[PDB]
Amino acid sequence: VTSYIGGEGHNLQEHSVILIRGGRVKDLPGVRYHTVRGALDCSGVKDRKQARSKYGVKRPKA
Amino acid sequence: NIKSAKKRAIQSEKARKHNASRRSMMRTFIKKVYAAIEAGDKAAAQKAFNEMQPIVDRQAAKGLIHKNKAARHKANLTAQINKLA
Amino acid sequence: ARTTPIARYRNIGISAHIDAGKTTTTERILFYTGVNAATMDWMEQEQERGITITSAATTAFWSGMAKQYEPHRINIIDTPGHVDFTIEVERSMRVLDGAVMVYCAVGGVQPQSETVWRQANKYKVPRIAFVNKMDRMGANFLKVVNQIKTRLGANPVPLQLAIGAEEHFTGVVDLVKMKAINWNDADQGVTFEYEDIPADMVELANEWHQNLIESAAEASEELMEKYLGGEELTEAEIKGALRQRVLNNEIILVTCGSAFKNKGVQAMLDAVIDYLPSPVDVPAINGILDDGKDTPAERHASDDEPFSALAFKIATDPFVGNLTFFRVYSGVVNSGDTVLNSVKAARERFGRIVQMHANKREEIKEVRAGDIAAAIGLKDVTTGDTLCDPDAPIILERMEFPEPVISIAVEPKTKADQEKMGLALGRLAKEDPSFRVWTDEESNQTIIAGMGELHLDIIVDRMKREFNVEANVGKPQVAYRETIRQKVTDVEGKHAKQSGGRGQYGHVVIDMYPLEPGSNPKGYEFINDIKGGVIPGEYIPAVDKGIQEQLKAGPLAGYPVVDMGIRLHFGSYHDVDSSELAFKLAASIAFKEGFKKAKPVLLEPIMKVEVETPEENTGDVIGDLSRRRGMLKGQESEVTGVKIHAEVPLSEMFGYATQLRSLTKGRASYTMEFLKYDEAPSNVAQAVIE
Amino acid sequence: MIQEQTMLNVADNSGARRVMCIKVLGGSHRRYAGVGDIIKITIKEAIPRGKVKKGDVLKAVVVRTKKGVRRPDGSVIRFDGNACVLLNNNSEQPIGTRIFGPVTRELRSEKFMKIISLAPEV
RNA sequence: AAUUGAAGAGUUUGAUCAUGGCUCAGAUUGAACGCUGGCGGCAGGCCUAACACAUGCAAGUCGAACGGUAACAGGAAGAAGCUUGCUUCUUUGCUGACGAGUGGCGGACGGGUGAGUAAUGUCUGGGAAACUGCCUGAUGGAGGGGGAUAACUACUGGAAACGGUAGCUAAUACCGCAUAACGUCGCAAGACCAAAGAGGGGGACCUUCGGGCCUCUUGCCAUCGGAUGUGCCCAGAUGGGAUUAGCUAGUAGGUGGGGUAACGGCUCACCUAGGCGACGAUCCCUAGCUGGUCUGAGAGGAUGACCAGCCACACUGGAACUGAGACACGGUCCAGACUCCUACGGGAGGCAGCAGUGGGGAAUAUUGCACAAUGGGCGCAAGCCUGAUGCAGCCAUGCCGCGUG
RNA sequence: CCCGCAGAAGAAGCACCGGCUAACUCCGUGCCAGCAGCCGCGGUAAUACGGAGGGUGCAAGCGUUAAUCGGAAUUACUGGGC
Ligand SMILES: Nc1nc2c(ncn2[C@@H]2O[C@H](COP(=O)(O)OP(=O)(O)CP(=O)(O)O)[C@@H](O)[C@H]2O)c(=O)[nH]1
Ligand SMILES: [Mg+2]
Ligand SMILES: [Mg+2]
Ligand SMILES: [Mg+2]
Ligand SMILES: [Mg+2]
Ligand SMILES: [Mg+2]
Ligand SMILES: [Mg+2]
Ligand SMILES: [Mg+2]
Ligand SMILES: [Mg+2]
Ligand SMILES: [Mg+2]
Ligand SMILES: [Mg+2]
Ligand SMILES: [Mg+2]
Ligand SMILES: [Mg+2]
Ligand SMILES: [Mg+2]
Ligand SMILES: [Mg+2]
Ligand SMILES: [Mg+2]
Ligand SMILES: [Mg+2]
Ligand SMILES: [Mg+2]
Ligand SMILES: [Mg+2]
Repeated sequence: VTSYIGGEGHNLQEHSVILIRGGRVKDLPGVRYHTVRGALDCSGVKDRKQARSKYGVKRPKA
Repeated sequence: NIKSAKKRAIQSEKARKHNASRRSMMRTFIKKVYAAIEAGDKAAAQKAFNEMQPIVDRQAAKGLIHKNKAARHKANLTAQINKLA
Repeated sequence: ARTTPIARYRNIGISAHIDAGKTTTTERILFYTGVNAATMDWMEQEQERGITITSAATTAFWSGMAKQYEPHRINIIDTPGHVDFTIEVERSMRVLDGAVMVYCAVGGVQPQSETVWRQANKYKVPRIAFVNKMDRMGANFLKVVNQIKTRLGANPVPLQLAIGAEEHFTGVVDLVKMKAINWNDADQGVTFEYEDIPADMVELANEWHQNLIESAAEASEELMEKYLGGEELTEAEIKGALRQRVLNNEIILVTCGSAFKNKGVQAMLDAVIDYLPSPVDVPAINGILDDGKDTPAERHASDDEPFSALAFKIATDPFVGNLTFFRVYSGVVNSGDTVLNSVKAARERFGRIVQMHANKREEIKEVRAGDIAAAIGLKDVTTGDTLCDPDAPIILERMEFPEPVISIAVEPKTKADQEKMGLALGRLAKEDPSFRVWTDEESNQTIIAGMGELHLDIIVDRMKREFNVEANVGKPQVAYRETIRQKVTDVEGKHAKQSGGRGQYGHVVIDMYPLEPGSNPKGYEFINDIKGGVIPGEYIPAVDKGIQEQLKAGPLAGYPVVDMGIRLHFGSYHDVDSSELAFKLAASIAFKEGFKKAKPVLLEPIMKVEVETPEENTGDVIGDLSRRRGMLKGQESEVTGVKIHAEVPLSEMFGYATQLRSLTKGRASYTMEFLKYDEAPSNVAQAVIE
Repeated sequence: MIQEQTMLNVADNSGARRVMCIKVLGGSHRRYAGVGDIIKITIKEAIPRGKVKKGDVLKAVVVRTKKGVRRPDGSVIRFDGNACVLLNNNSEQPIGTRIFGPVTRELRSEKFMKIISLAPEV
């Protein structure tokens, strides 16, 4: 299946092992799932600060 | 199998061989009676029935045949030994 | 609970060049120590090929061959010879305390002896020495001893002398206790009768290298002051003397013997307890605190310190799961104590514990400092991690990761297996940090990398055996590029779509010209040298986009276009019909025809290449760099080797390691990274046709 | 006496069932294989699971021939049918893991030990 | 007092009303993942592969059934080094006790799993032809004989698993004989059926001085009850499919034989030609059922983890033997797939018991402590066994508390 | 479980703030980068993207996903239509 990769930027290439989420993209007919950032071989969104729980970004060092 | 109460296996075997042999002859005696009926000999039927009655009863007691079976044999053997004989 | 012997601990690892007996010699121990033998190459592959592939740890108890000693507890690690698996020595020398460097009575030092030497020095690990195979033709004890001096720039001290050589090798001379030790016929070892020196060697025997005793002297001057004063030193004070200096690695005792004839291995064990450290004869560990800063973690070699250990070597046994070998430097762990992986910021809970115990995975509930063992069931503990006390967190030194020298691309033979090939290569990675895997950002093929041809071989072989993924292998692909060579004068693009719908018409005239490698990010230059207003500046962004599109994979053979510049000069529009799209196509068309006439060429990538080689063969190495279609650029003569500098193409460096080795007897690092793109020679170019 | 063509039964798992000899290896013009010789093989039958599949090309060890075997003294052993143990193409060495039906003493080879260790007879 | 509670919103249009789907607020979860994470209480924790399994444990127990001595201990049908009432050696099973063996009872409980089973089961309500260990009420019996055999001893084969010949021995093991009704067959007259001893103590009388003998406590046999358990029968309910319409030879009934604890085509021979199905037979697909769980105002819809009842299964197919009870989860036999041991001739094993590994997966835990308690097996008891159970360890998985002032 | 000891000492995250929906501004961005359960935001003054300040809701959890019923009278016996 074809699946969305949300957030600004990603690693993710031909052999990346990912975790697929479920949840459509109503601009992309046929794309009915998201790829869960920060899970397995997908990195979180670099430099993001808000809503970090989505996009798999860890708290930046208190 | 590594559970030493597998002596039960060697034990109940002695049992099977014992049971087998006793259970064998009480059958061959019941047979003798049916044979007489087929041969038609009223005398040997009632004779052979007399010989088999103690066997059937004793074994039932010893717990090899059980009670109601014992009954059923001498029951309908009788029925027949004096149905034409 | 209680413990028992402690501080009578001998953490020693045997390592040497290939053959040598560095394993045979190890099995011999387990026989001698195990009086009253679990082959040390117990991998299937490492039996098939007859070579140590993985470091193998066991323990056993030596009371000393004569009964002479209070029982000492010895942790042995038989390491690989070879390179390929050098990682198995970094770890196998970082952690443990002593080292028995074996040498072939016939084969001198030889290249991979030097490498393990450097690894011992890297970690300043004390060491003695055992010249094996004295029974073999061409055996020569003192010759090799001298090579340790000459080739390894170290200070040997013959702690012994060989009774004859090759097939006439009958015994050895303890030249401390000054007796010609005699091992007998049957029972292999054990027995003795400690015979005195024979008339043959009395002359030689009356040396010791008197600078043994003069080497023992140099411990302290007040220890030699009586030596100057001709006072024959007590046997007890010498052993302490040179041991004091073994520990301070200023001296390497040599012992010699022949594992095969059983004539020699035993005397060598004694030399271990005599002259190799306890875990306390040792600098306490260095380290850091967490966030904060340094302080040597210190942690004295003491049972009553806070627990701190390093994880060397990860494995997976099919019945107990993950095995994680560690060396406890300080404190203690009890089965259930939840220690801390400081270098991952997560805690682990110890469970079952196993010590490989000569030939049986014996179980343990407690593991003290100065010992080694493998922890079953630990979840995420890679090689190099520190397991410390959660209240007293510390990072420890962590050895070093050898850095691969070879790469090769692999594909999963059966397209089905492609998923599994992924799983397996991953597993082999966390087991071997000296091994690496990734996916080429361009030409997405799976690329593995290792310390050499053989390394790579048995990895792939290990996939078949353990993960049943067979895959064949090939040369990695190369990312070529495209450019033009001639500035091409005013080329013309035009659209004019009277068809049926949107009017649409764009006309553009431009100059395409090569660049020089300029401004990092671009490699592309668009210039708005448009007239006063032949095309409005609103459409000018578009014409740029149109060219931009054509650069993603140019007309020669796909492959990005680079180092191209473009200048607007002339065009035309309708007052309405023209549009972003219209000029975007016009540009597209303008790019073609212009490119055709511009003398296009295929680029190839070059590397800044740095070869580090001995003086002896800088001739061959240079010539090969040249043979490899290479340009040379410098030489230093940096200390002992000679760094050679060259620009040599990528599609041409494949499998360098393998041959660079052949040309320099194994002694030659090298390194490379990207530098530039240059024209590819024609036969190359026309070959690179997809 | 096996020779090119000739179906053989298989005396192991692996899953071959019926197999055809496509070459008697071991010499130019070598006519027959028998006893405990090696032959190139093409699988003709093959169970559904199995290590091997139909159409594969492997080697195999003649383990029972109907013409049988002699050896010393003058006796004979004859088997009713022809059977073999599939070998991996590179390493010889059974790809199977169990042997079925009796095998003979002649097979007492270094490489064929794994067969007689398995196998319920002679 | 105790099933007393029903909410709407966004979105088709320039706007409107209707129609109608998509969407949202709630509750819930054996959850998972991302970011984050202090404690406690109670509870829950392989939903996928009924996939394959290393290791240890999960079933024994009685010397008050018997011969008995391998080890322990004591005493000694008595003895050194002298450490003369304080030791460590040899004897003697004497006593305590106890390896192996016979014997008895248990191993059919306890625990696991959901594969199979759409009705061979489960549920509800009835029914008649049945057996039922230990526990219990009543009535009497418990006499007198015989042949064996493990262990053992002597030869002897194996690498191991296992044994092989010959001879010897005990009993509550085994078989006759007697005894024989309120038992069984039989209208009756009549025929016929069983069993076992063992311990604690003891006045006399006494004997081969073993104990007879006396007493108390148990156990043995028979018959009829009680209790509990189990088997069998009927009706109704308990999924979807007609893009399954026909189905049926032991088939439906009968008669007579046989058979079971028992009724019965249960089986067999013959005679009848029936029996089932549009109220869905047949054949396909899917599935353990229930108490209950979740939701809902209700009717409904969804569901069958954890607790309790019922059923089924025990590596796969199959079979019986022992027994009150099995066609037996840690029993036997055959066969198959598979794994393991071997000194190559030959052997062995089945975690869906607890813990645990690999594998699969988005995902599910310790190779823990203890029989102290409740309960189960054996035992007169003391006690031994008990991964049932009682606790702890792991995980924010849930619930409820409390803190971080 | 009680009794003593020292000192605030060792202990706060997570989603949201265009309408549905409790919570608004500046900056960056310029149909790009991106958001998005539904409608829909983004082409130079974006409360919708991303950062900040601020706020709102929950709190040792908070979100996202998956799942059953509900709203759905949208299979309507209760309780619908042609
Ligand atoms: N003649 C003789 N041969 C010896 C002696 N010691 C070892 N060998 C032989 O050297 C050979 C290799 O032995 P080995 O232990 O494998 O050396 P190694 O160090 O393990 C090789 P690797 O580097 O791969 O580990 C063996 O054949 C061994 O018998 C010796 O003292 N005399
Ligand atoms: Mg070699
Ligand atoms: Mg080796
Ligand atoms: Mg050599
Ligand atoms: Mg006993
Ligand atoms: Mg009688
Ligand atoms: Mg009848
Ligand atoms: Mg009848
Ligand atoms: Mg099922
Ligand atoms: Mg409804
Ligand atoms: Mg079965
Ligand atoms: Mg029976
Ligand atoms: Mg089992
Ligand atoms: Mg996994
Ligand atoms: Mg609002
Ligand atoms: Mg703005
Ligand atoms: Mg925002
Ligand atoms: Mg409804
Ligand atoms: Mg309607």
